[PDB]
Amino acid sequence: AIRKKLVIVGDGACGKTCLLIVFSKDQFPEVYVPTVFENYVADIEVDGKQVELALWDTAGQEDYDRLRPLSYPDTDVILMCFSIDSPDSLENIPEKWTPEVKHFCPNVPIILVGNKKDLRNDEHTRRELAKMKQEPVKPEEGRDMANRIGAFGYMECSAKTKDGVREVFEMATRAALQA
Amino acid sequence: SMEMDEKDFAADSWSLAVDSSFLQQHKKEVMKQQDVIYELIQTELHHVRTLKIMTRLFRTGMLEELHLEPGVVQGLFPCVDELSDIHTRFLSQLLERRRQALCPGSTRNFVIHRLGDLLISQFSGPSAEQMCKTYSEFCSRHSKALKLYKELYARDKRFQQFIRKVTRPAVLKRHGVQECILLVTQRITKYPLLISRILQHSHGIEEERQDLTTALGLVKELLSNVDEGIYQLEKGARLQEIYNR
Ligand SMILES: O=C1CC=C(OC(F)F)C=N1
Repeated sequence: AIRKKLVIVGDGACGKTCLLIVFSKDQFPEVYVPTVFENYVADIEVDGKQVELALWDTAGQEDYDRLRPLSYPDTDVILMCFSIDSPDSLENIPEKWTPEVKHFCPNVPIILVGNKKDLRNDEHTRRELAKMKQEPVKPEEGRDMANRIGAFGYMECSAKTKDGVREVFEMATRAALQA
Repeated sequence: SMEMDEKDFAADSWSLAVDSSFLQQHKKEVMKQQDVIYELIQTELHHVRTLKIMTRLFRTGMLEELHLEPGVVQGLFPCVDELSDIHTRFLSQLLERRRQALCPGSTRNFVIHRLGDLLISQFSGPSAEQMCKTYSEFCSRHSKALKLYKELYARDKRFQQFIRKVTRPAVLKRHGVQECILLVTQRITKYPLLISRILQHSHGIEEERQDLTTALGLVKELLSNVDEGIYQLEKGARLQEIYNR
């Protein structure tokens, strides 16, 4: 197997930690959801290629501009997360996270991932957002931002239901394999 | 890690570690607080263990089996002895607090009601100055350690055979040289996330909510200080490139 490195980035509310936890365990924990993610080395076989995908999180590093880039060296694929119940997390993707990722990871494929896709049809979520003249991120709005920032592709998932989770990581493996 | 502590922290949560009949006697809010306290200790046990792989398995193994130039092993594993001391002492204090709290006749049923004071002591005074000084030095030597590792693995045959040999067992899957280095750098930024969630379930005793609030502010100041003390060192750097930063 070949060794590939993945790093997930995005605002604190983007759900990056939950996504890494649910994929590494193949489960949304029934008893306790961990606060933090240490690291993990996933055994993945995509399109007949066997890969060891090392997973890394940047949660906790958001306010530390000199500690944070120490997670980037030799990254092969970047997952750039935002939350579908948070239009403000999407607006931060182009002029905050994108310039940083392109500088420390030049020529590294970026996959823009819309998380919490199950909250797009949630009534409590729609009621709360409507109070600040807002609504859940639309499918076309995610594609457009991914297109605009030069992302390799755009995907959606729900850490809660597991839907779309395996596909994101298999596609990241494929992106990490390309030259 | 030692078998005793591994078994005590083998469960995914505190609610699964204690006996069902003990768990049943507590309120939901207590269980929630104890699950986050358990995770902080369980991850501290893992952090110390990461540092023992670096000092005993990697560093000492290279000294006793390889012929490396003086200052190479130090360059690969900066501050590992100081870091191990800081975290083994902190883990000692956390584990003693759980031990004191055990019910008679039990090696697993406990409730930690006073974590705040221990956290204020760890992140204040001389021990805080030592953590700040040690991580400012470690994180500034992080990129140099990775580049030096990569250079050695690709050019030295016995170093490559050594790495492949000591990293072959399954329990070392996520613990290679570079993985240990990033694990250690990421550790400090995990503390405010764990402490804030503990504080979220520690409103029952006002003195405890206050101590946890103080501890959170202390951790953030330590982090802000470490972050301002970082400048990546580079093998064979020129003075001109440094003063034109
Ligand atoms: O064996 C696995 C582990 C994780 C997967 O992701 C799923 F949790 F979403 C799929 N198969």
